Amino acid sequence: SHARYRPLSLRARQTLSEKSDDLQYHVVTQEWFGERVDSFLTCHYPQWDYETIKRLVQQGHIYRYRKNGKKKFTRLTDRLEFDELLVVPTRAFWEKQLAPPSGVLEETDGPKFKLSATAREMAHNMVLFKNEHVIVINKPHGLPMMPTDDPQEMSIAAMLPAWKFTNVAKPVVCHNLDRETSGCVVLARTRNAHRMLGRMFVKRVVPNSVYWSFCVGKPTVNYGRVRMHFDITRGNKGDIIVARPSPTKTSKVAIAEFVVNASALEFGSFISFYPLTTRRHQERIMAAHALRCPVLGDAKYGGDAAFPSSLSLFWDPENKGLPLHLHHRKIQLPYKNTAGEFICVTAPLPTQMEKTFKKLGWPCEVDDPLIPG
Amino acid sequence: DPVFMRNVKRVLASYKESMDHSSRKGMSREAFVDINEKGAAWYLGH
Repeated sequence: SHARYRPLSLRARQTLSEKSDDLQYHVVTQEWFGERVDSFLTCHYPQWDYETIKRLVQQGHIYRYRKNGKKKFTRLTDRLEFDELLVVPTRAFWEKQLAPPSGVLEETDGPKFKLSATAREMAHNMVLFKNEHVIVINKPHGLPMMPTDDPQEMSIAAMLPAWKFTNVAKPVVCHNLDRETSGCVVLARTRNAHRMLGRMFVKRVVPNSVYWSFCVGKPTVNYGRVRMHFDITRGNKGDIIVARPSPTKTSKVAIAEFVVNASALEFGSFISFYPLTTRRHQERIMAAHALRCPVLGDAKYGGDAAFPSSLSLFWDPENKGLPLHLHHRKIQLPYKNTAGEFICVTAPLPTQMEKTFKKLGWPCEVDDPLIPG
Repeated sequence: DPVFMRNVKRVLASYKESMDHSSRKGMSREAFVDINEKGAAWYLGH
């Protein structure tokens, strides 16, 4: 259950490797003298994948001893020397407080979810961009990205087995969105593709995505930067988020560059957010409190203020159930097209956002030049 | 200048803005800001 693993520094990991006797010493005899390490290990462990062997050797869990009084860490391409030992951890070595790499232990799928015909049809409809390595879908409003506390609710994590068109394994979501946020979601089709794309969703210095939002009221500045420090504390049935202007040790920063594209006079504004971090409800909080303009329909931050009576001709401010006017518009990818530009996937505006734009007279489908291709 | 009325006129001429009413702010600070040992902070949640 992996519940017995503990955080270990390099010193503690080396000490545990020295203490634990759960090791096998393969003697390099004349028949295997001169072979490569990866070849030897692949011939001696048929149950291990090459990825598992590579991770073990490159992280140093498998090493070799040349009768010098010290352990020798090598690459997969190094040759074996005569009359040396190859030290490999056994199964019992990983039962202590030292977690192995992902390939060592064996996971069990167990249950397999069943998707209906209509579910698969809508999953295929939500596809925006498909590639040999990535699939960008258009997640709508109100659909959870992951199974919530109520297991009876549908989710993209449950619809995932519908996007394995020709692969054997289902894709893996690279980044999660809020239940109300709608827009482009990235799913890596390959394990290596996921490992390479995970780098793209950590805190960065240059933004690679856009968020189009309709906020209630126009801020005092057309463009600028927003920087807050969020501290998350566990509450009764929720999370208490404390926003600070100064950093704390238990806090994490949230940074985003905002630009007010168009707006009403002082009653509504259309704003493009370009984030550099990944914090919970980042755009909504930075709009409600930093810009002092709550997103239209954001009942969690500025509830009564998120349903203005100025748009009563268009949206009835009494139902308080209109979708959140925040949309993950455009996202850049590391893959290039035939023209030599990075592929930028764009999602069309939702029904409520298109309706608001048409009522205010703004063009809905416009390319955002601030994120190049 | 027997009575300090220049200061009265100066302080009365500066009435352009009231601290109780905001003209272009949809969100309020008096509903979310509170000072702690580290400084001021916004507390989001019921």
